[PDB]
Amino acid sequence: GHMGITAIALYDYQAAGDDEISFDPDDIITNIEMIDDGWWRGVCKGRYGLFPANYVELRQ
Repeated sequence: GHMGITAIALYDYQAAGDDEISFDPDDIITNIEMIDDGWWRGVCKGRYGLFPANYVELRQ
């Protein structure tokens, strides 16, 4: 519930900025906010930042 909008990573993403996050396939992204277009904001493994929307799959 307090995890908000959540998603499962499909592909490896390696952050390309300090404000970006990294994840591996099957990592979980939580507390997501579709702030801008194809760049969303959420938490993954203690890191809070931007990530590509087309790299993840929303849960439920």
